[PDB]
Amino acid sequence: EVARAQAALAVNISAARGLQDVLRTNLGPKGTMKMLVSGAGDIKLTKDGNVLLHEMQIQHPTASLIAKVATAQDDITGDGTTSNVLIIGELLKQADLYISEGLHPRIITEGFEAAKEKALQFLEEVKVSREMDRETLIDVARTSLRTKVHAELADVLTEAVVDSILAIKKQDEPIDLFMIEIMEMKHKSETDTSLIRGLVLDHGARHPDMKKRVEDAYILTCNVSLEYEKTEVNSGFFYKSAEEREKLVKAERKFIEDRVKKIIELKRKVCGDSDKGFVVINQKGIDPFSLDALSKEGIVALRRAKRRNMERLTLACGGVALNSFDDLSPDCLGHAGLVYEYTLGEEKFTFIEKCNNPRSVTLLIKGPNKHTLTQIKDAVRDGLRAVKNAIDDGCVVPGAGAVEVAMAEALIKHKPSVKGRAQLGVQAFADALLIIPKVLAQNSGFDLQETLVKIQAEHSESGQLVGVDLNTGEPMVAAEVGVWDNYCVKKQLLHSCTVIATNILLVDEIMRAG
Amino acid sequence: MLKEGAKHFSGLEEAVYRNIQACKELAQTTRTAYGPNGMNKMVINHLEKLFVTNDAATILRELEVQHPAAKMIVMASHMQEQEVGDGTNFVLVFAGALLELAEELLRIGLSVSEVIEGYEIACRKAHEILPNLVCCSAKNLRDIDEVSSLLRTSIMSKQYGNEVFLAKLIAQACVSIFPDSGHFNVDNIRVCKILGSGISSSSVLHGMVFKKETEGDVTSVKDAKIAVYSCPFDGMITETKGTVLIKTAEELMNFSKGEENLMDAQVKAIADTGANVVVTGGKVADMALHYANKYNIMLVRLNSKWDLRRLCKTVGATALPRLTPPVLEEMGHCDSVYLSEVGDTQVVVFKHEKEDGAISTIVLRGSTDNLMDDIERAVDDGVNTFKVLTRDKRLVPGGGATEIELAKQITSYGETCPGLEQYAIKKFAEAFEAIPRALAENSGVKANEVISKLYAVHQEGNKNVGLDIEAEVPAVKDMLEAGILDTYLGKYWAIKLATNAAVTVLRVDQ
Amino acid sequence: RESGRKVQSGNINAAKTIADIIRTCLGPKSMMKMLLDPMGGIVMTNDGNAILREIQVQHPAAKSMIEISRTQDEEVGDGTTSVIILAGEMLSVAEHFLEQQMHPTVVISAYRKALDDMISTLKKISIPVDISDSDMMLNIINSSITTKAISRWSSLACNIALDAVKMVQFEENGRKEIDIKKYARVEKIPGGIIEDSCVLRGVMINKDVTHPRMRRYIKNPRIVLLDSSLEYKKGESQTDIEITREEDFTRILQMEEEYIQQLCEDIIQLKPDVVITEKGISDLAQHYLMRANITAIRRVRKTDNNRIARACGARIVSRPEELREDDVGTGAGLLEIKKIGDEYFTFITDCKDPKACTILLRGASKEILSEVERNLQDAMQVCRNVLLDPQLVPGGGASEMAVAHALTEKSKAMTGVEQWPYRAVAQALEVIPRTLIQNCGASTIRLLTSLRAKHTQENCETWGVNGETGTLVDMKELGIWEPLAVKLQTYKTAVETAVLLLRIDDIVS
Repeated sequence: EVARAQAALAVNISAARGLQDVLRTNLGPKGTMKMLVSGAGDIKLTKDGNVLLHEMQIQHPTASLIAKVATAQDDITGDGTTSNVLIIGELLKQADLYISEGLHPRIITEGFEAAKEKALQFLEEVKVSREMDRETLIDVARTSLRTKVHAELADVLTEAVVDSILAIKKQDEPIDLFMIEIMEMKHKSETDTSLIRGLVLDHGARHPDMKKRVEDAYILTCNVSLEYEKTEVNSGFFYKSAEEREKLVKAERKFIEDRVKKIIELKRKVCGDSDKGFVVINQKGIDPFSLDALSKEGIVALRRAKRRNMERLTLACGGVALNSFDDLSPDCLGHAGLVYEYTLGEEKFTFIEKCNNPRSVTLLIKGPNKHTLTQIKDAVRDGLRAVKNAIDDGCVVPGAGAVEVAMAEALIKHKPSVKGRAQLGVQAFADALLIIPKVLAQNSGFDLQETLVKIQAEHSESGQLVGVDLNTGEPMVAAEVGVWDNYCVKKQLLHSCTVIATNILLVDEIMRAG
Repeated sequence: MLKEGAKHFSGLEEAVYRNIQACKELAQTTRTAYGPNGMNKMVINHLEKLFVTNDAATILRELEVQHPAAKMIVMASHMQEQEVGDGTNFVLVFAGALLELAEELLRIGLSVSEVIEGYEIACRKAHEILPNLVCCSAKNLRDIDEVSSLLRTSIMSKQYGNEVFLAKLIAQACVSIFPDSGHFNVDNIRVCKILGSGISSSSVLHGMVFKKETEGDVTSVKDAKIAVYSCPFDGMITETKGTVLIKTAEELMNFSKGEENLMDAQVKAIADTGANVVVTGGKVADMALHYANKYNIMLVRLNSKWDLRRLCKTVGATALPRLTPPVLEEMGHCDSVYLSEVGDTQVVVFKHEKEDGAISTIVLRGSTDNLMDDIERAVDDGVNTFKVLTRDKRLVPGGGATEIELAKQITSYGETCPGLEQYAIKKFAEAFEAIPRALAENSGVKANEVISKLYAVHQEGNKNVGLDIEAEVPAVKDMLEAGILDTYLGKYWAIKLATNAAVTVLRVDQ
Repeated sequence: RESGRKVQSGNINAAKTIADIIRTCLGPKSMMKMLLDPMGGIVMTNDGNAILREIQVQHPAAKSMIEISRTQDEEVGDGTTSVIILAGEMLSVAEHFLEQQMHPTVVISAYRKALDDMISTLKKISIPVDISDSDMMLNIINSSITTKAISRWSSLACNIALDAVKMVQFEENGRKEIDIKKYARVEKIPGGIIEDSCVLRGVMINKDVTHPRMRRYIKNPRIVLLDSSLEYKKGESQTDIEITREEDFTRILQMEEEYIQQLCEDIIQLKPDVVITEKGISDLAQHYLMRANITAIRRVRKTDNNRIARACGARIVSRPEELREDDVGTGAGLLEIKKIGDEYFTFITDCKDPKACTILLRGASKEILSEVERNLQDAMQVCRNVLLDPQLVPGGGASEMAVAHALTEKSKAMTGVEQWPYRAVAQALEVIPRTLIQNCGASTIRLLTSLRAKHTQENCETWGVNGETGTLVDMKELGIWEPLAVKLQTYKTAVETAVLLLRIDDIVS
């Protein structure tokens, strides 16, 4: 089935609004949560632009296509997908108005670009270069989390955020694929958000009371089999050879009490005492009687580890990996100044913490363990990438539309071309910018018009960046307020908004066929 | 949507209109399901099993709703019940009531966050004057009437009639037997219904009550090494042959003979594994039993997983099928393991009671389980309404007296606060009358009579309603001064938990 | 089973919409149609050849339109959209009228004379090139790449196209016709950069030879292409009985040795190290050569050997007796196992004939390379199209508006009923200008009538509207250029194409 040109563009642009409109608070603290019980057919909770897209099975190509490119920003920033959709269809709103009056679909698409630049130039012009301190990042943390959750919820979150990235700023790595270690915990309340500069150990050893508080953590991350297995196992396993099974029964616990002694000696080599804590972590099962020997030596000897955890163990501690405990120097195992083996609920989740040279920082959250407990985890985690951009860009500008008008102003305040031709594109282009504050202000309050003429005249009067009180509808200096746009975030979605809006303006038919 | 697109069953009408009504109908059910009431609600199980309860979760669990609106919240009453006893039947209706004021505000056109916060704001304000509503506290958790005064409430909050001796027998069950200092056990306190006698005849046997038949000779010793087994005797014989009886004939006479001493072996190896009682999730084996009568091993012919559970639970037991000579893993816990007859049925009894391992197992006599069940519903709550795990519960007025107290208070503040925030904070203190309207029905009067006086009684922390004639004309009971009180705790929770969703459930238009 | 006027309609009918939506997609300035799969699969393309596909096709002449399209997709692959425009133009205009004027016939004929006038005008409107000056060629490639808007790596690949394809051009019928493409060899390579690639002599052997015992580098041993028949002869000249027993192993394997050597000594007679063994490959054949310390590259394609036939510029030899350099491994030549990325690549360079290079491609990796290669593939072919045709034309309406006048001038002079096609022919030139006027997004009727005048005095020799400059312009200064044939190749097709469906009044099953 087919729709041509004008009829093609409608289904495009018509599909945007309602879709787009649901997000009219996805951004800032005013952002309204949205629940899928319908996405796969499962009860959930989400606010993000790109995420909500993929979450819902989204039947319409319009809904379909941006989520692909909306994946880019959510890949990059993680938010502003919470935003970008809004300008996009409003932009789609603008171009048709010409073609509605009539105008060639080309030139409008054509007139967006110098517009896409002169506004992007204004980004260069407006971008506020800021020297990032934890506080600056605190308000960078809360501007993305307000977009996510309560500013209340943004609070306990903000700490671990700016603190986790705080130790990666040490690493001078502008991006974080580490200190992204996050933990969720059994609780009545998702309120708890915990920060472990080290790791947290999911698995407990089948033997409790081994070393329950490991003070000095000497961690050999060990694939080792200290359970080879205790009885008849041939290669370590059952088989069809009795002849081999007849030979292979005894060396098992021998190869084990080896690795027992290999730890026994190791412990006393690592320690010579049970005072200094000590840890063994098997990637596999361990004999508990091995443990029993070892649990009484001052070790916490752990088993069936997850190779992922082994890394941050091998790394954030500076831990190490062997197949034979042998003996290793006490220092030869990575370290965490304290280890706290911690049971909430019935499972001890061992905190290997202040892991020496942490490249990873663990963020625990205790919660009801619902998609509530999810709605918090996702919330911080894109703000992480957001605040990560503030590491990336030294330029962070405020949000809450403080940007938009002043940006939308110039190219409107003057035809950037002084072409009607481009201004056709531009007036279409430069207009859609205002969608964010004007709905949010009116989402929270009075009609856009006032705040608009406020924020404009204000910026016109100020040039200070003034932005909505996102639960009021009144403009406030958004820099000081702390609602803040990475020059990373806003610039990209800007591009993202326009770069899609063109060739999709250019779909002059669609056939259903393939 | 307009398009073919995405996934939502809420929003537009649904969010505003239909969710609120999805947020309505069941709260509407819970209204006389909570507090003093003569309301009763029949329910059939997946068993198709006819039963009546004013408890929600029972009703709730079998209710499916396309919306999350009704769906998601019920966890809170559970999240509540996770914490305490009833007040749960109050939790949702508190939300639903205060909710539908907002759709009115939506008619009045108030913004979500504008609607949202004033409650949350005043939700503090509730919790803020909520301690000012502490009119007493819990003195002796050992005392019966100290405790029975409370327990009557959640039972009342469940149902009006039977509350008293229940509140008595539950403290006569000795919630006393724990410190409840932070140490309290409803695994060591179990409600075990004997079908038989009366419910006034219902007792509480401290120590595990297993109505399951005590099989053969009683325990070897009272510190019972316990063998809890899902299938300890499945039979030791296999008869498959030429005829699966005889073809070469004497080959038959081997195994039916050779089977039983293997049951002896197992039973001797029950005596050999050392179990002072063996426990059969599967069947008893008679010869084995006879051997277990020789070896005097107490036995249970058949064991519910529920049995096996508590068995596996508290004993440290592990229910296992065994075609082998058995192995004690289960071992012991309970230091006295008995046979009782309550309702005159063999009661397998396990008591170690340490005040900490202390087992006080409510043993319900009654001629109907549905009886003893809707009972046990309120009885479920009273113990864990008693279970605050504050020995001092800061007893606050029972029955809902505290409601009107803050109706004046927080709407008087709701008055004082300005803006659209007002009705947010104002509707808040209006959320109380719902149940004073709800039970006023089953009481038999309009709520204005109730509330005008519940207002005109002004600050009391006593004067209140329920199912009563005192609840009819006077709009006065003693929901404090009569001995009906509430822990300070679930209040905070019944307040808070519902306020969260009512805020939250609207914000999602998806 | 379909008939006449309804075919003639369905001709004009289908070929209309056939000719259409991709013209929105046409131009460096374009409009990409969306394509929805019945499942919901969405597609955004300027490619008619792509657009031809997901759309459900029924009209068998539309299938036939897909044919000359694929037929042109075989030839260029660009303008497959543009070829079906004009047939759509052609079939639309004259057909229904002139069939309601009763004929495919005068319509048939006059496109012979539609063809030649432009063919004439082409040699007038297209100007010769320096294939000698690759920059004179480069601007074309600089132009060739950018309609689909790919520049970044192509800007280099532009040059690299020029380089090899002039070399991969050696071909003669004695009238020296050069189609030769398969000489050009391309390389998927990991690492390097899109801005680093080259053309190495002979034909570099990349695809199926990583073979590490080729040795690595052949300084001047020969490479040996075997249409021998190197297969060991278990007897003297023949293959004796198999080996089921010890006695057949001793006698037969011995005579298997001689035939390998005596040919491999004939191979040694041309003195190789590398012998890439294709026909007559034997487990003893390489082993002898490996015993000969002659690396014998087996499990190999003759396509490689055809690449190697173009790697040394040689042939492959069925001759058992007296194997020669000029037989296989023509010229001194090289063979080198090179690691670009770490992939082993046989480079057989220095064909005995000059104009020997094959395109090495490095991206930052295979993919971003494939970005180069795919666009270089377009870049490289335009070369052999410019190398095909050393004339080239100011494009757009200049290309378009030129001949119609002479054509109308013909129609006016020819004043038959053939004049009517030359009228039907006249403005069909201007549809891509309409698309160009779409490309700029302007008023066509004006720009037409405006460009019509631009051919009234200027004669639109260089003057079309270029939608990408937006305006009626010199296309020489503006630099819109294609080798003449490509214009004709697009132009030749639609004529015959229209003339094709101009024949059909009957579909029958």
